[PDB]
Amino acid sequence: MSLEIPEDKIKEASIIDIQLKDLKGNTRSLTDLKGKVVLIDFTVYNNAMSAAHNLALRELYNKYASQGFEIYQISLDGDEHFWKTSADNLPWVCVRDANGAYSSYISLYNVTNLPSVFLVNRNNELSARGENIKDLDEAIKKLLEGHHHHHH
Repeated sequence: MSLEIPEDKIKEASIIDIQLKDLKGNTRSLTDLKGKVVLIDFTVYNNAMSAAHNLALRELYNKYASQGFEIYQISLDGDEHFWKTSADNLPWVCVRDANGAYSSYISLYNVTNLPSVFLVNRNNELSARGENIKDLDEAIKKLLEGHHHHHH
């Protein structure tokens, strides 16, 4: 949607609205996917490591997607060939970065390593980094658990 800096608690500008377009050309933003809890995936549609990583995502999807979960997957590879062919048959959101590994977003997070994952709950709140989340299963669960008069 747009990059604005909100504040009140915790930290200001705590959520990055990632605007990149998907396989069909639809420019996706995290403010768009706010209807669900957003899984921020940073990987390369190219690498064998993406295959096994995608399975972990596939699991998490079969788990919580039915309750309001979505995977926003960003391709940092730069190859529309493997991206387009693979993503065409993919369930969740598949978009591409402008520079991939040299992403401005990657620079903004100070993620550095890659590939990586990051968490976002329903309100498009940045939950935590993948390096911090050794429990994405429970993480996405507790994000959804805000429904029981709480934030989890």
